[PDB]
Amino acid sequence: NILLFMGYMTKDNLAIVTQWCEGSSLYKHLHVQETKFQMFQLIDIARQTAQGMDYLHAKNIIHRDMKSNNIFLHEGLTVKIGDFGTGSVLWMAPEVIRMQDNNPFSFQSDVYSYGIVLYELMTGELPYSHINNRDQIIFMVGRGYASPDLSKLYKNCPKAMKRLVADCVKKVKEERPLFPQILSSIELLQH
Amino acid sequence: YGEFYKSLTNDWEDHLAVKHFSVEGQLEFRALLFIPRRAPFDLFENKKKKNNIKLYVRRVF
Amino acid sequence: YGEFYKSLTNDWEDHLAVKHFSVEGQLEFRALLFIPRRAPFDLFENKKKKNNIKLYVRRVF
Amino acid sequence: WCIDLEVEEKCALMEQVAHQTIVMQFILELAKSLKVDPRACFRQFFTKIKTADRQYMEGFNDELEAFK
Repeated sequence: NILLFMGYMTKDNLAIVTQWCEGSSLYKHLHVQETKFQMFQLIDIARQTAQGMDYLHAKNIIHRDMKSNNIFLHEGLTVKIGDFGTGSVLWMAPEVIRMQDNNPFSFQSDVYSYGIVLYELMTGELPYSHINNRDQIIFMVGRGYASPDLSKLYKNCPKAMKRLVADCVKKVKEERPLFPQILSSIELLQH
Repeated sequence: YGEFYKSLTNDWEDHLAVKHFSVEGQLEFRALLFIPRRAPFDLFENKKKKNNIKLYVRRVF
Repeated sequence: YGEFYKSLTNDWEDHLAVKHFSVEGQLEFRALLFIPRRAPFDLFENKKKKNNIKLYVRRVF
Repeated sequence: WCIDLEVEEKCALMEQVAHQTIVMQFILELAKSLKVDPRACFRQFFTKIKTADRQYMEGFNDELEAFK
């Protein structure tokens, strides 16, 4: 009797390999592509950024390299913070741009950079940007002769946020809040 | 049901439907099963060990 | 090594390569690692629990 | 080896060994068909031919006479 045909007993493989988006950095969507977010959404991004920053500090990690181009958006506007990204100066604190001491990194340094990020989120426009001279930035920021222009902020910016920006960029490190305070303020501010 | 669900999931929207029942017998359990309004982004993707049903005994996780 | 590896894995063919090593200090252990000559027919299946490395203490599983 | 069974009309032994025979033909044909070593088959493959419509051995119950 015959060599009969076999309808082959097939197998269906439904395994997955993950894919990830190289999304725009905040810097890119804010200053290059200049896309726009609703005020609520801008707050959601700031909130997630703070929530990540607090977790780093809890683990005793000082981020230091905090730039809006080092923060990335993903689907659902998930914020991913990393080391993955002028800007050599702009986001750093007045003592750090000065190299006033030996790498005086602290949580407040990260706070300063955070405050700068909040400022650009709340303007769509870089701080000090009526001026662009390199030595003038080192002079005027380092010696305390200019704040960022909080007069440039969105009209829809909650007053509490205007204060938060101002607070996070207060000149003295002893004067600015830590993330637990910042985040608490943001959640209260958002509700 | 909607407030309980928002607390349990941390969702910002309400649920789509819920089944609530008791099994009587030598096994006694209550259960709530909710269907969310949108599939999560990672419904398939995060491979490791959670289909989101928590088991409690005498109300202790 | 060949007879052991057949006995460890139920393979009918030898290993391609084997590495024997040990480590000392606070954490002490010895180990054997084998690269098989063929990919297992179902190596990548996501429905099967892997037996591939076994951990023994003082020679009990 | 079954030639004595055909000569002696030993139907029950021809019938039980037909099961072993179709299994040998299944695993060897499968190995040919897949370009693999016959030793690389598994009892999951026997479970796979247990799914849906199972077997064709109802004709091999005649092979034991039809092969004489």
